[PDB]
Amino acid sequence: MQLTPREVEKLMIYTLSDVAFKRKARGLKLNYPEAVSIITVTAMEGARDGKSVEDVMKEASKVLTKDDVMDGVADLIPNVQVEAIFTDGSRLVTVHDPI
Amino acid sequence: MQLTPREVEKLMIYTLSDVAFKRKARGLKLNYPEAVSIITVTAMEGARDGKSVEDVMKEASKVLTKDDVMDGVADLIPNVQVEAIFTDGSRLVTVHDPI
Amino acid sequence: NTPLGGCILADTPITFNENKPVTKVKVRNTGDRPIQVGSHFHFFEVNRALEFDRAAAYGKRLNISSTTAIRFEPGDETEVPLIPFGGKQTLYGFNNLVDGWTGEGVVPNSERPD
Amino acid sequence: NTPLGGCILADTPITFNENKPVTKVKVRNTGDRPIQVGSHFHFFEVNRALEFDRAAAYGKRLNISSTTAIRFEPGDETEVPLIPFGGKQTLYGFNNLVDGWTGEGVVPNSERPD
Amino acid sequence: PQISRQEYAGLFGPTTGDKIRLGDTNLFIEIEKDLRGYGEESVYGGGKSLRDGMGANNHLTRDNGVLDLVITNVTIVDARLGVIKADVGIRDGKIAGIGKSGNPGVMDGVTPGLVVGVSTDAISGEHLILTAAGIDTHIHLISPQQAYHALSNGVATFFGGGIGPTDGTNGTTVTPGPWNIRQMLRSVEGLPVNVGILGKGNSYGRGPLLEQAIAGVVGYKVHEDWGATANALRHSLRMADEMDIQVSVHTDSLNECGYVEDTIDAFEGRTIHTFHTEGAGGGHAPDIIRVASQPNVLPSSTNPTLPYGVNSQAELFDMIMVCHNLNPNVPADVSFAESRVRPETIAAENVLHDMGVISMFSSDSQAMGRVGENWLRVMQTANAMKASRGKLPEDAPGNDNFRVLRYVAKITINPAIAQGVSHVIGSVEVGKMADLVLWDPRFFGAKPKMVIKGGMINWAAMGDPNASLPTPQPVFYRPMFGAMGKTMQDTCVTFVSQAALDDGVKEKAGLDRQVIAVKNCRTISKHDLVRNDQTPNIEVDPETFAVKVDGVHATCEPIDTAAMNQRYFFG
Amino acid sequence: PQISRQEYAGLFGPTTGDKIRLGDTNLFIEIEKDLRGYGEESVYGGGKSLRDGMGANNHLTRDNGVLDLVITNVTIVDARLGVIKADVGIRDGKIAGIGKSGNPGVMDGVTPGLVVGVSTDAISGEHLILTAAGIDTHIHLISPQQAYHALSNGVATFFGGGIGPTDGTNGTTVTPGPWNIRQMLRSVEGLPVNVGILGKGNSYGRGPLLEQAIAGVVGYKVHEDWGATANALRHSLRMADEMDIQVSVHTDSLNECGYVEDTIDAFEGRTIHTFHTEGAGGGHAPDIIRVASQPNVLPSSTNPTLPYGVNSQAELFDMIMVCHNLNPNVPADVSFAESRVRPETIAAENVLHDMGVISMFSSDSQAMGRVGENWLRVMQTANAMKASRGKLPEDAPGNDNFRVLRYVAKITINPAIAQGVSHVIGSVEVGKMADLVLWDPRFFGAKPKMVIKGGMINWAAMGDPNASLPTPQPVFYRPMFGAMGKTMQDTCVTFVSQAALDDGVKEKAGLDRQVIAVKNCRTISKHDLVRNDQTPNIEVDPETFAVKVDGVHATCEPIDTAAMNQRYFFG
Ligand code: NI
Ligand code: NI
Ligand code: NI
Repeated sequence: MQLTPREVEKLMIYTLSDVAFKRKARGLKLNYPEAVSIITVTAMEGARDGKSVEDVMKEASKVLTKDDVMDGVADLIPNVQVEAIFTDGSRLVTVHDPI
Repeated sequence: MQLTPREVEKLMIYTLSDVAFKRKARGLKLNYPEAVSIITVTAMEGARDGKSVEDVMKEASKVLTKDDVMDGVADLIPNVQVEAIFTDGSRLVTVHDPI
Repeated sequence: NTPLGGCILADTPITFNENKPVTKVKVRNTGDRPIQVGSHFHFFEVNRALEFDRAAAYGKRLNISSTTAIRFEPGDETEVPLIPFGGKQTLYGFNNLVDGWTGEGVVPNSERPD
Repeated sequence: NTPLGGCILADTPITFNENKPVTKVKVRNTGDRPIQVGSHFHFFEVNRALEFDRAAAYGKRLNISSTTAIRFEPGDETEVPLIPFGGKQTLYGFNNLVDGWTGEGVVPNSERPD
Repeated sequence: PQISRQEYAGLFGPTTGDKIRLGDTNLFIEIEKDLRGYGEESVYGGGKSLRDGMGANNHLTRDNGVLDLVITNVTIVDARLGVIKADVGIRDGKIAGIGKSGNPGVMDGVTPGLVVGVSTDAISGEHLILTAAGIDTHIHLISPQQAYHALSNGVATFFGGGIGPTDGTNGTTVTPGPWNIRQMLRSVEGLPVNVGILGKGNSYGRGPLLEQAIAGVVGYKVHEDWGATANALRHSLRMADEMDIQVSVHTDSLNECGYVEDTIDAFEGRTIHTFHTEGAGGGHAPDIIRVASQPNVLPSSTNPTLPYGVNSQAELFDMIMVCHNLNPNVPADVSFAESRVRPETIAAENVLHDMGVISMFSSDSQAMGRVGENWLRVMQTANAMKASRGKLPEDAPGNDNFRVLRYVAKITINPAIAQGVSHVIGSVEVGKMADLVLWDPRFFGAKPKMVIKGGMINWAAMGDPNASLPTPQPVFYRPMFGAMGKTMQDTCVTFVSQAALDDGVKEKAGLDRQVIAVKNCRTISKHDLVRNDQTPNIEVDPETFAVKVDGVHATCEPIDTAAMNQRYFFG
Repeated sequence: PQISRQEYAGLFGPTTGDKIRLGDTNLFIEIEKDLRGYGEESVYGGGKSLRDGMGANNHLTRDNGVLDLVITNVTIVDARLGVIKADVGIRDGKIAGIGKSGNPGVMDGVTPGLVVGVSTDAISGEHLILTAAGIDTHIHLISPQQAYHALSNGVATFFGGGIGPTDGTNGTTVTPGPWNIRQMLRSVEGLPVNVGILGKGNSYGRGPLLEQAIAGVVGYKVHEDWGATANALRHSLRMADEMDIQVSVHTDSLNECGYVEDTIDAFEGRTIHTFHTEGAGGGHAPDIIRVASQPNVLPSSTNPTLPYGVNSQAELFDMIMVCHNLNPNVPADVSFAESRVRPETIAAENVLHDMGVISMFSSDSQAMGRVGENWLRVMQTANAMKASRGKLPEDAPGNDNFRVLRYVAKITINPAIAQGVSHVIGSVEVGKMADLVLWDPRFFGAKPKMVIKGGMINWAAMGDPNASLPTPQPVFYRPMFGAMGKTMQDTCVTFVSQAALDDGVKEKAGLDRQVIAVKNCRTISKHDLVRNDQTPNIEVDPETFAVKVDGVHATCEPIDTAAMNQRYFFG
């Protein structure tokens, strides 16, 4: 596999995304790390599916609303940054206020 | 649990296998780390199920074909090594060209 | 076109060290166990079990590609081409039978009794 | 044949640095004493007595062979071809008039006082 | 005897005339020469040439020539005279020789400065590629983990500045003042890479710069955030003359003090390193690339722009707001970025790399740049420029050596020349330090097998340590014996000025690392830079930001799918 | 602009394509390459390129590159890749670079290693020839004045042994025992040449040889007068293996212990230096040339036999009686010489030098050899072999470079390789010591203008010191500033073993001279010797002493008039 440190650390973020959508299935208001976890995975999966930077930014904003998270989580997240591997290479994904 | 370092590092390889099987479900051509992840997990699961070294080697070769992976992934994988805990102990699992 | 990490090889065979004498010798394994001798091993300082013209292998290795070795099974007799060592031709070790110097000798195959 | 220690030169003339701009300027010695300027002397930082278009010699030496110098007698007016300096084109010393590099200006012969 | 090249390639690797494909790219590299007499090839293994009295010898290590380590026949990719097949020798952490290995007493044509003995430990050089390690001239010392990601892609040398994640460091590569310099020279003791600290080059006096030179800085840094004034550069250059060091510039993008032509007048034709010559990272907008036309300049480039992609325009409009803390609501902050996001210069940057104008390649790590994608993004651009501009007139009729040799020079020998460390590191030459990288041609430019530093493996690909082999999964990169104990400090170099070395920085600052002084920074020019000596005329339109090189519009269409990325990486 | 080569040659000297006649010989040497961009030629003089802000520069000497001395445009004659026109740089008594000199700030294409500044003092390189100084491996230390005569012909390095005019020293190059070695290493303090002391190699024990190695000997000497037995040789080599030094042999001419084939068996294929491979000086009579066919051997030759003259036969019978105190009345003493005066091997020796078999050239000074006619007798043989054997298949169709480059290698690079001092001296290469010689092509190989040693002129042609110029008569050679005061010791090297250097002979023996340890004497062979790598088959008739090389009789008719002798010398 020859997993570089950038690839190894991108697994602990996916481990949290399965716990975030499992808690979403039971009907729970997501916290700060859980909300950012399911927001960042859509950018990595979007880049894997071959979606453009414009599409993944707008798609990452339409994942969760204010009723889907706890009271005050939207106030402390005015921006969400993450790097994903696109067809052309590694590109930044800035989501200005997804809730 | 008293997880020895050999057991701790065998969890990051399982985290990738769930992403490989999830991307396979959507219909995506697996890359080098994803292909090796789902190849190695069948040896660890095979050793857990109590399957012999002969069975898991041949079963690991019949998981994916050339159409199930990206163009060129078969050329850079002439061999896949991994150690799994069998009923008799830890044994090597060499899969010479699974695609 | 060629696959990832492939080599678009030119249609030409490789030529090994030419202009060096060759000596064909019949080697038979008398012992009940198999023996395998590598490319650069000195055949004069090999096991005593192998029956062959020992005197003709003075400072002479196998005439095969480097690295690779040819296996001899118990009893099996095989013909093997031999090539002399390069440079100064000064060998050391193996079984303390000669440990240095060269035989050579223009016109007579003399010196070094054994 | 050639004498002892002689040089059998080939029938071909030498070509001195091409693809470099040339600037012809009329230089007249106003002073009553002779002046001789060498190949690599910066023509803009020369004696004030010599009357010529001073502004045109921005980081430019004589367009003659290296080492050689051409002599000017009192009063005598001579046309001289000029060539720009090589490398980084940054000159220092002479008369503290510029002590720097002559910028290859973006199309105009501008910048710095005179 | 005679044998086919198919069975020879399967054991001893390629030779003269054989072409090697570099991963999934359209580039093929042909061997220009084989420095070995066929028949006596030296390889290690069970019953092979390297044994007692065959490849080894009874003579002592003191007999100058007995190697500490040998790479058994590898394809070298050097910018000086690369693409050759030869046995490389290591001794005292330096490259002893390049040619043929073995015992000269029993093998013909063995190179004198290359003999295997009792002191040598062989490396499987066959079926692999050897090269000099990469250098990064734009490194913001924001995090020490940054080095592990850099070293995980073949970059064993860093050059820049910083304290840690301070906004000051997040935007500028500076370690300002002797106190900060000493603390950073001492923190670098626990790093597995060579380092070259850059001081703040923003002063009217000669003194504040002298304090940093004697403290141990390889050069100075002039940023737009700290004021890229004509006086800040004049004084940084004046001091760089008398100290023999290199100044790096990030010119005023606001055009406040003057325009680009006024800063070139302030340089006074003195050698200088220009970061992000394109303009995304910084510099006098719009015509920054105009600076790459002069000879004194040493143009480098950040790697988020290279290769020019279809989606590159969107990401950099949000990325520019964090690096230099620009607000998205203030009109002067966002209208200032509208010019800096110009897409015409990014496409020009990519072709200027092919033409041989942009002489080197940097990153600007964690501040509009990626440290672990350097060698990759160099080879990604090489694939795009071959597929669009085609083979060059200088390039050979059947191989892409000229382009690869020109592109590897941008990360190996040219940044080393720029920062005055050519004699130490840069190319796979005799007498230089053993800072080498090994990769399979299948994984070339992205994932190396090993990383040799000073003759010892610092970082490498490793499987389960409890397993019966080093190849079993999970194979993730970990620090090796060359990055453990006192050997990490021995094999790594803390670069400084001669002033600092003469003063005794190693003793005063107490540095157990190797301390080599930088030199030949000032006299060098663009002609001294390998494979990138062009100084072409330039014409830039200021309204639409169009770039014309020698009366020809320099641009190229963007690409959607680049070479080696989702096929090898995971995240 | 354009100008003819006649006026260019009269000022700046020759260039690519120009052929230079070497004195009154039939040899012409053509320039293979010119490492300079035409237009910016650097020369010193009244109103020339080398002035303030033109060739010089305001930067400091510590900016590694500012030369201490520069040779303005000279024709180099090196054996590696000689016959080139280029500016040679000198810094710290070593060669800093070979190419183009001047200021890179105002001149295009200036080599980075070569820059003229405030620290450089120019030399008129034009219309002159540069070369590496000569080495003499057979030097009987009979008189210290010997060095002045040697240095007066371009030989700035000595190798041998002796106390003074003792019969022991008169016949053998030995400084036996630690006491004699220390006294000679200390007497050499007042000598203006490099020295390599050789100990006595005649012992059955290890100990007596170890005592000399640690005292400070560069090698051993095995003479027929001290007993050239198989044990004396086999035990001297055994010590030369563990010490990394070179053994010189003068084999038993009496065939007492055995024949030449029995001494080659005693060598055990271990590298060895053979003096007078022809046989006049000594060695197993008659077939002593037979030893040159093996690869381990390093064949050298005495110079009274070369060139083969008509009257050479007569002088040898009287000369052989004094060197090895042989009586003219005793039948065993005179009948022994009758075989050693064989004229067939002297003519073979001359052709073997042309073929490239006899790899080097020595003298055997004041004991069947002349020290002040070495470079001369090399060029004298070159003229005879061209006039008889004609141009070689390897030699070019229009120049005699190959023969001159092959012949200069015998006195410059090959003796340095043999005695393990290649890295120090031997060729005009970068990083090597500045032991160079300058001569006019008119007086090439006989009378040089200057002799640079360690970057300073040691000996040179000088007129009346009271006169208004250095050229007025009487012009006789005198010691210069490089041979005065403490600078003589600084610029000269006392070569020793590593074992001696490690023990601290410089401190124990108190040597103000430079002390460098010899190395790479054992692993080297015939192929490592430059332009003389041939190992042909040999067949020698023992009755009439006829020599056949590869089934072809090797001989040549003698010459009555040789090149450069009466026309230049007086006595
Ligand atoms: Ni920056
Ligand atoms: Ni003698
Ligand atoms: Ni002698």
